[PDB]
Amino acid sequence: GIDHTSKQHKRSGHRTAPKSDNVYLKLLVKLYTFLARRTDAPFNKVVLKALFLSKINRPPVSVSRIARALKQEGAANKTVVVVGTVTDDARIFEFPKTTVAALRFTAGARAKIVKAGGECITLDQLAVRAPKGQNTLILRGPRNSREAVRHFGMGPHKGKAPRILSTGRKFERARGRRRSKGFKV
Amino acid sequence: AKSKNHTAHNQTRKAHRNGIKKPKTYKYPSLKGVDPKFRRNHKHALHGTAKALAAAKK
Amino acid sequence: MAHFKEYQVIGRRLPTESVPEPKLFRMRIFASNEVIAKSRYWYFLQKLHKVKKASGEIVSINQINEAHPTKVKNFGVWVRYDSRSGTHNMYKEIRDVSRVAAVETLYQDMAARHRARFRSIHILKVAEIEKTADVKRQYVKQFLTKDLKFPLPHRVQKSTKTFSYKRPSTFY
Amino acid sequence: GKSHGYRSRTRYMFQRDFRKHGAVHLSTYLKVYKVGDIVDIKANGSIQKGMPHKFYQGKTGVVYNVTKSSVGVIINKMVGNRYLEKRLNLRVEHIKHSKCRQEFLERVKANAAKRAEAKAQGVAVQLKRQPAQPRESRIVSTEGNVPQTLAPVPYETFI
Amino acid sequence: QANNFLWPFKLSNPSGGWGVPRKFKHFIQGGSFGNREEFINKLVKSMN
RNA sequence: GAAAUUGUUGAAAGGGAAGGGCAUUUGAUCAGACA
RNA sequence: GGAAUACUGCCAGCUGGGACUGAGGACUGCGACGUAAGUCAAGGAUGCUGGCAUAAUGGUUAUAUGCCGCCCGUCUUGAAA
RNA sequence: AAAUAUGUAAGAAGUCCUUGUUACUUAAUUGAACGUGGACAUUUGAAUGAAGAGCUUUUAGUGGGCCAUUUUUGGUAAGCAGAACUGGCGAUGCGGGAUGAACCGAACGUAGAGUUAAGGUGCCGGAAUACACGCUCAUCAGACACCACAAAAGGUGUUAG
RNA sequence: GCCCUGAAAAUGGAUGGCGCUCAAGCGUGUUACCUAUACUCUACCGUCAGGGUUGAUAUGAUGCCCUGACGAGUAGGCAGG
RNA sequence: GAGAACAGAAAUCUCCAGUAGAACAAAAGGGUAAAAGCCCCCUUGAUUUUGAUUUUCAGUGUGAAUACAAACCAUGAAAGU
RNA sequence: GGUUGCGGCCAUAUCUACCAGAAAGCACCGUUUCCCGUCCGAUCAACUGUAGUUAAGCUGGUAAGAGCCUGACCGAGUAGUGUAGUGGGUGACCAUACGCGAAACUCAGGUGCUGCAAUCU
Ligand SMILES: [Mg+2]
Ligand SMILES: [Mg+2]
Ligand SMILES: [Mg+2]
Ligand SMILES: [Mg+2]
Ligand SMILES: [Mg+2]
Ligand SMILES: [Mg+2]
Ligand SMILES: [Mg+2]
Ligand SMILES: [Mg+2]
Ligand SMILES: [Mg+2]
Ligand SMILES: [Mg+2]
Ligand SMILES: [Mg+2]
Ligand SMILES: [Mg+2]
Ligand SMILES: [Mg+2]
Ligand SMILES: [Mg+2]
Ligand SMILES: [Mg+2]
Ligand SMILES: [Mg+2]
Ligand SMILES: [Mg+2]
Ligand SMILES: [Mg+2]
Ligand SMILES: [Mg+2]
Ligand SMILES: [Mg+2]
Ligand SMILES: [Mg+2]
Ligand SMILES: [Mg+2]
Ligand SMILES: [Mg+2]
Ligand SMILES: [Mg+2]
Ligand SMILES: [Mg+2]
Ligand SMILES: [Mg+2]
Ligand SMILES: [Mg+2]
Ligand SMILES: [Mg+2]
Ligand SMILES: [Mg+2]
Ligand SMILES: [Mg+2]
Ligand SMILES: [Mg+2]
Ligand SMILES: [Mg+2]
Ligand SMILES: [Mg+2]
Ligand SMILES: [Mg+2]
Ligand SMILES: [Mg+2]
Ligand SMILES: [Mg+2]
Ligand SMILES: [Mg+2]
Ligand SMILES: [Mg+2]
Ligand SMILES: [Mg+2]
Ligand SMILES: [Mg+2]
Ligand SMILES: [Mg+2]
Ligand SMILES: [Mg+2]
Ligand SMILES: [Mg+2]
Ligand SMILES: [Mg+2]
Ligand SMILES: [Mg+2]
Ligand SMILES: [Mg+2]
Ligand SMILES: [Mg+2]
Ligand SMILES: [Mg+2]
Ligand SMILES: [Mg+2]
Ligand SMILES: [Mg+2]
Ligand SMILES: [Mg+2]
Ligand SMILES: [Mg+2]
Ligand SMILES: [Mg+2]
Ligand SMILES: [Mg+2]
Ligand SMILES: [Mg+2]
Ligand SMILES: [Mg+2]
Ligand SMILES: [Mg+2]
Ligand SMILES: [Mg+2]
Ligand SMILES: [Mg+2]
Ligand SMILES: [Mg+2]
Ligand SMILES: [Mg+2]
Ligand SMILES: [Mg+2]
Ligand SMILES: [Mg+2]
Ligand SMILES: [Mg+2]
Ligand SMILES: [Mg+2]
Ligand SMILES: [Mg+2]
Repeated sequence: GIDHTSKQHKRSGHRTAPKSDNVYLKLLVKLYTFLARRTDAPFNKVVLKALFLSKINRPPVSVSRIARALKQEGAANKTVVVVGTVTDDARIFEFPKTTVAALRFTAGARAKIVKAGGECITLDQLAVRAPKGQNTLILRGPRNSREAVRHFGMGPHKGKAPRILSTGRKFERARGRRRSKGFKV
Repeated sequence: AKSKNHTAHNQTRKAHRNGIKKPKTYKYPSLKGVDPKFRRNHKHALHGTAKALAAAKK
Repeated sequence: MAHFKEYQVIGRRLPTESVPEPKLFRMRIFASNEVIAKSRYWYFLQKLHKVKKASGEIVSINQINEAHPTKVKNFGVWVRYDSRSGTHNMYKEIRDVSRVAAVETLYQDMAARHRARFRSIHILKVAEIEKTADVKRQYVKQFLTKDLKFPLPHRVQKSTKTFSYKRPSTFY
Repeated sequence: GKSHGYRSRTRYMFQRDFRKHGAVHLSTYLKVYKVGDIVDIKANGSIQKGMPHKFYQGKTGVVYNVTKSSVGVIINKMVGNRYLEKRLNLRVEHIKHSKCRQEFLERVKANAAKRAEAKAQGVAVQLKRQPAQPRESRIVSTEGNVPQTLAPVPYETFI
Repeated sequence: QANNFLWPFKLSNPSGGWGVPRKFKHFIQGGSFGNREEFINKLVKSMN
């Protein structure tokens, strides 16, 4: 026998193809594992993983978040990749030119980008254009802006938001939520 | 029906499956519980040198 | 403990700044190998001096070979031993042809007559009884008489087959 | 019933050291503490205010606060399978600077030296510590020192 | 580096046998464990 | 027109239960492969 | 005085008997021997000869024989109980 | 005043120089805190290891435990009652202790060859009716840990002191 | 020290049995020998892991090829059937 | 301990010695000598605001406690408390 | 070197008995108008530095002194202890193996070191 020092037959714990079942996504994966295996280029390697990512690890990148990244010093001509969908943001009043490459473009986002004379590339087109990912700027959206993570870590003095359905006063705002009713959290 | 009362038996076995996680360390720890007179001043101190360093890139 | 060799073991008190060249002490040691023999050395040295192996060093280990390995000699043996209920000093005389032989059968004898395992014995001195008539123990004096001759009555030959066709004879 | 008050079981621990009772000598108060300083913790039973609880006796921590008559020390207490951060408001009579780092600091200040003092010569440094190595060959002499030969001793009683 | 590069050696049981009738005592007491100094080579060679 | 359970015929084994595992002798029975 | 021998150790010294295994399926590597051409025991068995072509070998089955084998389900610290 | 246990430290989040910020603080641009600018790289600061490290969410079963060595309380005691640390059994077969939950050995995919462990080798039963030195003769001998008990006290039986 | 007295209980009975007395008993030494699901080497199954390979013009890209380690299991979880 | 009318074992007066052998409400254990004990002087901080922290811990609550911040005061020559 | 004021470590500074102390300084010491405190100008307050004294304080030295401090293969590798065994023993307990290791004892040595400021044959 063997004094094992570590749990046996452990799975690596990382996705390895998408759990998604879409052909096209399956094809883009085909492109990039090829590209990853044969180009020693970091970008293709990161891109391949993001493809496997489930919906929650793929938060939307907005078109305003886009415009801001372009305002980085020396970044205004880069083409931005977003392995996910791109949404529109009425709140910005002046969107730049550039080229965004992403999986989905909402109707309004595509509009706004094209209106400023930008261009909307799919990842496979992005590939042919920059097989080593030259001049690419990768953007991710906010994962912990989900509503779910509000409730993560619920406990005393954690200050983190109840799992509650109806709300307003007389919904969990008395005993243990204020000094005058028993105590506070 | 009396029964067992207390034992620590087996408890450090369990404690060791998933750690005794070391204590976790950070550059810049929280000023939590620090003297308010200090902290008040320190703020203005910082606000200042900030202003000074924007003043270096005018 | 086994089939013994006899060793000179020399050791000394790890040197110091203020005391380099410490005194050097020797033991003869009866043991089966030099590993047991160095162990034994430290075992007795910490019974006599302030040392322990940790703070001391072995200097030399050498096997002492028997002077005249085919001369019958009368050994007197002194021993210290632990019985079940208290400890005890002894003198035996053993007749054999080497000190190493002799210590082999001492150990056997202590074990068999007094049930003393090897841990519980201390050899004090082993020394050749020079002139006879200093031989004390009669189970040895016996063998020193002039023109000694004795028969070996009732011979048992060891059979090699399970069956025999004779009826044996213990003649001799 | 059982008893488990704050200072329970501390009979000897907060006791005072033989022939060392009374006023605390003044150097205890002249000593100075800065944030980041590493202190050792030891309750002075003569000083009831600002006392560490027994568990923190003999513990070393880092100052995180300096107030009028106290320092705030933060210790990692391990409750369960894990450490939590604990913050202690101790009066200065229960704290002393640790020497747990003096050998490190002495080591570094000195490592800067023979590092420059080597470079500015012609490299070849070697300044990691190494464990006790086995000792080397050597030749012990007999001159003035022939081996004394001891045997084991008989059994005797003296009583 | 040199020594960690080697996987641990995987020896068979000794071919001669262990010397000794009971292993889990010290070499010095007729058993097999402990420092047995240069007598290590005889063992390993029977196990290699 | 199953099973429990029964009659008959055939084959076999049985010194205070029977049934089971690994293995092979002996009997019965059988597939495949040769070309 | 000069040897021998035992004991312990070493040899990239030679050599006999016996057992189990023969995964892999063009080539590709590291070598060895040769003046060479070639050869080889060097990244996993081939060569030669015979017997049967069948219940011979094998499967199944029943029985016999050696060793072994408590009744499952459960609740229990603990069940063949 | 031990041993065993036990806190902290062994650097880039480091060491040194220069001299900004503030309402705190000093007699005091004094200090305190946070900095800007500058100097020194893997013998960059002990060992050994690392089938990597870190982090998040959600959920089962469980919440009668029992045992062994050691420490240990109550009890005359218990196959009794109760704690400490570890290792076990429970949840686990396999080899050994004839037998057996917990001892000893050793932890399990299907198999071949080899070697062993603990324990054995007269016959049951695989394996020396082996070698060697003593001892012991029992008109209830003795015969291997845990373990399946014996004591004070005696012997001019015998052995060595 | 071994042996003997001290030494009394209930069905007939247990160094495991037979039996053993210069032992097949007690103490101690030395060898050799027997044999575990363990150790070494090899094949095969599976699990985990790391590499390789979309180039058409034939057959699985969840595939194909190489390599290494690992395999006990109640309550219980998940997976592929 | 040594001394002083009534005065005695014990009244009140003095001096020497005195590491705490006392006292600090209370159980006990810590602690304390120009004090933490005894005598006196002046007092209400046993007050107002809302957080942090330690013990028990789920790192909830409660009890009790600790160090600060913002007030207003007490005392003292003052540092302070 | 002395001494004083303020000290730091807080007996190698303490304790018991005796002796010695130049010079300065400390001291004891004189007084009761004034602030101030008492049963008592003893303490405490003030005034003189004048009238007096090294007696005491203080400092130092002596002592097979008490105590205290330090050291040592002095005791002791003792006691105790972590680890090991199908070790001994009816038990109680005890050897052994790889380690860690005291306390009393005994013997020697020692008896304040020192910071800032002022002063002094
Ligand atoms: Mg929101
Ligand atoms: Mg009940
Ligand atoms: Mg019970
Ligand atoms: Mg319970
Ligand atoms: Mg000789
Ligand atoms: Mg209690
Ligand atoms: Mg005092
Ligand atoms: Mg208080
Ligand atoms: Mg061999
Ligand atoms: Mg063999
Ligand atoms: Mg052989
Ligand atoms: Mg055995
Ligand atoms: Mg081999
Ligand atoms: Mg019909
Ligand atoms: Mg069969
Ligand atoms: Mg083949
Ligand atoms: Mg093949
Ligand atoms: Mg035919
Ligand atoms: Mg056929
Ligand atoms: Mg045929
Ligand atoms: Mg049939
Ligand atoms: Mg059958
Ligand atoms: Mg059976
Ligand atoms: Mg049931
Ligand atoms: Mg029951
Ligand atoms: Mg440690
Ligand atoms: Mg390291
Ligand atoms: Mg390593
Ligand atoms: Mg790794
Ligand atoms: Mg859960
Ligand atoms: Mg749960
Ligand atoms: Mg409960
Ligand atoms: Mg539950
Ligand atoms: Mg156990
Ligand atoms: Mg259960
Ligand atoms: Mg098991
Ligand atoms: Mg069995
Ligand atoms: Mg038995
Ligand atoms: Mg064991
Ligand atoms: Mg039988
Ligand atoms: Mg046999
Ligand atoms: Mg033989
Ligand atoms: Mg026993
Ligand atoms: Mg007796
Ligand atoms: Mg007798
Ligand atoms: Mg018997
Ligand atoms: Mg038998
Ligand atoms: Mg025997
Ligand atoms: Mg197998
Ligand atoms: Mg499994
Ligand atoms: Mg009290
Ligand atoms: Mg005072
Ligand atoms: Mg109140
Ligand atoms: Mg509370
Ligand atoms: Mg309470
Ligand atoms: Mg004068
Ligand atoms: Mg008056
Ligand atoms: Mg006066
Ligand atoms: Mg006055
Ligand atoms: Mg005088
Ligand atoms: Mg004075
Ligand atoms: Mg003295
Ligand atoms: Mg003892
Ligand atoms: Mg011990
Ligand atoms: Mg034992
Ligand atoms: Mg001992």
